[PDB]
Amino acid sequence: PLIVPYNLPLPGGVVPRMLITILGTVKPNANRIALDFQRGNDVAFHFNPRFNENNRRVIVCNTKLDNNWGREERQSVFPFESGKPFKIQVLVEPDHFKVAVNDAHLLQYNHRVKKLNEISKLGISGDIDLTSASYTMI
Ligand SMILES: CO[C@@H]1[C@@H](n2cc(-c3cc(F)c(F)c(F)c3)nn2)[C@@H](O)[C@@H](CO)O[C@H]1S[C@@H]1COC[C@H](n2cc(-c3cncnc3)nn2)[C@H]1O
Ligand SMILES: [Cl-]
Ligand SMILES: [Cl-]
Ligand SMILES: [Cl-]
Ligand SMILES: [Cl-]
Ligand SMILES: [Mg+2]
Repeated sequence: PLIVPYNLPLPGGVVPRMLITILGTVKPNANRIALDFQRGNDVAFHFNPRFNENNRRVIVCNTKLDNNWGREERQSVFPFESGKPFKIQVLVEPDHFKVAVNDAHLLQYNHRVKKLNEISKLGISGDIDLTSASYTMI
């Protein structure tokens, strides 16, 4: 039981081999969820499950620079279910973020923002009950 939207500080930003783990439960009749890895006002990595975009479930990922969204990267593999407990793991790798949901690889997102050590906050928003948000090095 964390309040959403939630901000998780990432002290000194991110680095390869840093693992961020988000645990929560999707609300019944969910519409949207977002994780925003921020570099100040920029969004280095936005990870955004949409439960009803034109009656399809899709994951949208993108980057926001100087208040402008870039080119979306879309994934129709959709591992979330309304009402169910989930685990999102975001592993920072040298060239990409790697995302696994419920221990199954979902997607990678190549780094657009290159100053990894300035990506110093993770925002968590949308239609979830949030249980925990933490990080470790592996
Ligand atoms: C509603 O605005 C979103 C942005 N967004 C989401 C949130 C958000 C905030 C929260 F508090 C949340 F809890 C939360 F989950 C999400 N805040 N900003 C962000 O997700 C951004 C990422 O690019 O998208 C915009 S909507 C963007 C607008 O312009 C057209 C884009 N469009 C449509 C299609 C297309 C392609 N193929 C098939 N069908 C439709 N393709 N592109 C569309 O996706
Ligand atoms: Cl959205
Ligand atoms: Cl659903
Ligand atoms: Cl940068
Ligand atoms: Cl930041
Ligand atoms: Mg590569």
